[PDB]
Amino acid sequence: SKVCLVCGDEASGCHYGVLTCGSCKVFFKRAVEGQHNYLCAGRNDCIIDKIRRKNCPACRLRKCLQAGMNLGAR
Amino acid sequence: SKVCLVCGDEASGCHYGVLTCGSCKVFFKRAVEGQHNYLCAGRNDCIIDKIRRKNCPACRLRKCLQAGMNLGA
DNA sequence: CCAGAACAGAGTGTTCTG
DNA sequence: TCAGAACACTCTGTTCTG
Ligand SMILES: [Zn+2]
Ligand SMILES: [Zn+2]
Ligand SMILES: [Zn+2]
Ligand SMILES: [Zn+2]
Repeated sequence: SKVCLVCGDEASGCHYGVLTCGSCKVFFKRAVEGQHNYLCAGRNDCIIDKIRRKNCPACRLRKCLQAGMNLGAR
Repeated sequence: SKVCLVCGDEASGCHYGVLTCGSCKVFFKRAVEGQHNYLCAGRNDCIIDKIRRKNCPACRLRKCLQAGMNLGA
């Protein structure tokens, strides 16, 4: 059974280039195209799992990017 | 004017014993009375300010309590 | 002035569709 | 196969009332 490379939850398939859960899929699209105040309250090392993924959108987006998510050819 | 001792925002008065903004007032009553599953994603030192106070309710609650907030006062 | 109620929003996560 | 739309919810924050 397949696991999200970002938050560890159960993954539906490959989204924006990366094996991810549905919530990480849509969070990534929204973060890149949106305007948000995202600032880590930590050390930019926050644990991102299902229970805590809402805690630090800044670390979550970082994980999306470092995993290689992208919206396609520029 | 005066600053919230929890998140640093603009303080609306003395709530539950501590100089506090309005958001932190109701966050605290909800946190102490209800049931949540707050879990720190960090090292339990998270920065609590207006920009980030939503990030870590657990660190926020610890900070409210360390400041001396209580539903009795 | 302050506590609690009432009211409203941000951000999130799911179901549905082709 | 995966991307997008759009509703429903959770926690949150502000205005209102006593
Ligand atoms: Zn995920
Ligand atoms: Zn973080
Ligand atoms: Zn505050
Ligand atoms: Zn924390």
